[PDB]
Amino acid sequence: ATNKLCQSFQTFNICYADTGLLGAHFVCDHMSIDDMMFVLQGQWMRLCTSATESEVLRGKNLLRNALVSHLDGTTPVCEDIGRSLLTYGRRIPLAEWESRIAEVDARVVREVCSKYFYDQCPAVAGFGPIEQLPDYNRIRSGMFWLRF
Amino acid sequence: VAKDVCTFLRWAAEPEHDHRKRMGLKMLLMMGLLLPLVYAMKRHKWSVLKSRKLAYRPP
Repeated sequence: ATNKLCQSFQTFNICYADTGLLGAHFVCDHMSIDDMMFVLQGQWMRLCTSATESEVLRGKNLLRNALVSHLDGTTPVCEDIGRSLLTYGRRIPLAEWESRIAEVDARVVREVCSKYFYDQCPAVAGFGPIEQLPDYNRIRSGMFWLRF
Repeated sequence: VAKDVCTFLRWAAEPEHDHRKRMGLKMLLMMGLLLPLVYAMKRHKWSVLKSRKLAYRPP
């Protein structure tokens, strides 16, 4: 926001059966792609190596709030029933989600993130004025820190 | 007598001879190790580019 790096971004975690896509999408100025990548990958590394209790508490609280208010009215609830039965084999009640969320502390976020993010080869897709979009080797080297 | 004195005069002119050659062997071996390793590191990094395919897709 302060440096006007991007116009937008989101983290995602797309789930499929035995696999998925965990990362982020961003839309930015043609001169900002390298900087966006650097800050984004920097965040991945910081969570892997050194996530704090209070910020994980914030993340927990976001997620608690996210899935409690998404299931508002009959359509989203109907869909949650429909798809949960396909994917999990059951509807997972909100009380169970809460138990899984309370279980997560700073130590967990580190260990879990390090599994999927740290020193792992990503998939990159770029479209548009992508002259700046970092070289794959530079992106891949951006998946570790020389300290931890 | 000539063979011996020459061997001495060789050492006179070049005392380093034996050390020099000891270093030579150790250099040849380390280079034997490091050159293909550094060459492998090279091909590894460059493999992103060696593999790549291009496609031209005008509207």
